[PDB]
Amino acid sequence: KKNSKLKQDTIDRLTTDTYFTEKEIRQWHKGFLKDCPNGLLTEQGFIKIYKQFFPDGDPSKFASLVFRVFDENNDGAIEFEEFIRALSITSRGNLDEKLHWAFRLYDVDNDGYITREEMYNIVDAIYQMVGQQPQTEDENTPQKRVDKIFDQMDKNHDDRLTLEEFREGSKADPRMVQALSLG
Ligand SMILES: O=C(CN1CCCCC1)NN1c2ccccc2Sc2ccccc21
Ligand SMILES: [Ca+2]
Ligand SMILES: [Ca+2]
Ligand SMILES: [Ca+2]
Repeated sequence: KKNSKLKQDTIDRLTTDTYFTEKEIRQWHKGFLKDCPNGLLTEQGFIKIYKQFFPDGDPSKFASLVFRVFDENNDGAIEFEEFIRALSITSRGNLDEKLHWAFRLYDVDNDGYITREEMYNIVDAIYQMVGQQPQTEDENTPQKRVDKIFDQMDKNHDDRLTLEEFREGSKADPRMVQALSLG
């Protein structure tokens, strides 16, 4: 296809932008096409991949949130180049890069701020995936513990987190990014 072949121009950009060698990129492409012969990974295809890893819960919500960050050009598919860029950051990136990636995940509406509600959303999604837990203390729910973490990161108390607040906030309390395995 136009999307099934790995073109040199794609490799050039990927070796410029990522932590992968040309050899690794070519190897990854073989694996990408095995899982995705069309060269394009759909949202539901992405969800199915997560269901293989968390058969107990429902990883649908979390996978959809992650999908949007992989799909950086917002055309509704993950192409190989997008897959590799995201893999590079999340598996080989430095702390600042990983934190920025996590910020993009939490900023669901891409308005440049994380709200409490956005943070609730991701946390809920994670619990749906790995297993929800009953709380008998209304003062000690996930939302309330998140509120405390949020409040501590929200340095000017405007009820929203900038990238700088989240990134610096997470270096002192890495729990929101460790929750994505990015700390
Ligand atoms: O590990 C990531 C990126 N994750 C890390 C933290 C959660 C949010 C971003 N990619 N990924 C991944 C990780 C876990 C489950 C499914 C996937 S699909 C996939 C297919 C081939 C190689 C890597 C990946
Ligand atoms: Ca895309
Ligand atoms: Ca937002
Ligand atoms: Ca703020």
